[PDB]
Amino acid sequence: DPELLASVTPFTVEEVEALYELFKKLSSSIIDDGLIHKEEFQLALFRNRNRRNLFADRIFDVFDVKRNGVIEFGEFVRSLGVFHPSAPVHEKVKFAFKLYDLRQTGFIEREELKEMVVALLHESELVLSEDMIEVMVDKAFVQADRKNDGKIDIDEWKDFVSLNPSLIKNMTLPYLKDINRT
Amino acid sequence: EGPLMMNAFEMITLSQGLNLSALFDRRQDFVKRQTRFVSRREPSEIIANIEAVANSMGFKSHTRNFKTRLEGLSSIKAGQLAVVIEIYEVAPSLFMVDVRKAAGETLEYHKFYKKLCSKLENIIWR
Ligand SMILES: [Ca+2]
Ligand SMILES: [Ca+2]
Repeated sequence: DPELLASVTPFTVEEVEALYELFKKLSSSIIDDGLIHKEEFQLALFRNRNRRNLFADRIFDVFDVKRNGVIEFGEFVRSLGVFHPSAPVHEKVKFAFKLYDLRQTGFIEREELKEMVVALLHESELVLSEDMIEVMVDKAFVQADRKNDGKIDIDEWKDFVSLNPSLIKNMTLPYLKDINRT
Repeated sequence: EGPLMMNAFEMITLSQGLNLSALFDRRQDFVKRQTRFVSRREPSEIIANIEAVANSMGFKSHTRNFKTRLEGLSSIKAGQLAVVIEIYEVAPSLFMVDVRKAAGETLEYHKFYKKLCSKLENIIWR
């Protein structure tokens, strides 16, 4: 299984086994069941098991490939493989796209961008007017929406990111190479 | 010349929800405070004000391009805080000031940020 996992991901056997040590920590913090549930995930990211956040919900949801409400070790390793420095960049691009498509519409809707921008402000404890938020949403959206049709599609997103590669900066954990030593 | 442009998609990458570095922490005893604010004042003026307050608080400051590096001059280790501050234009008259800890103790950092903001309450926007 560590050998099977290592063969479907950029990780080696020794790396998968190192990640298992981490998973054991993350998955045992509230209910020790070899699974990570929403509250255990909020605890690992925020050090507050009760802190709700749109982006963490989106990450959690994408990690949960089995759509069963939890992250098993297999789900955990397969998804983290995408954050490896050596994962193909197009996988990184499509993972971010999936995160931002809040309600699985197949596009990044304009109101989905807006909801994200509001959540970011809320998260940061910043207070801005509706008009100001609109200017911010509009500038980004008109630029990504190449074809001028009112939605953002995968190919438009791919081109947008090719023009600003730092948009997927979060999509690399540049020390998934140094996990053995950790 | 001005601060780097940060469009809405760039801004959202700031979220603690999207950055999974925290899962790899070994020791974390404390909860992250939000250390960011927005302002409408001219960027060069934001910088000068941040430099002035920091100097009076016992920090050595070095600015390159709307990015400032602050180092504590205290002779006592807990006070040897390192901090980086960058300004980004998020909208034509709206600038975000993002404050980050480069080194030092979290609780000392939080104390610092609180004190900084109380000295700068004028430049901070609603
Ligand atoms: Ca669990
Ligand atoms: Ca489009």
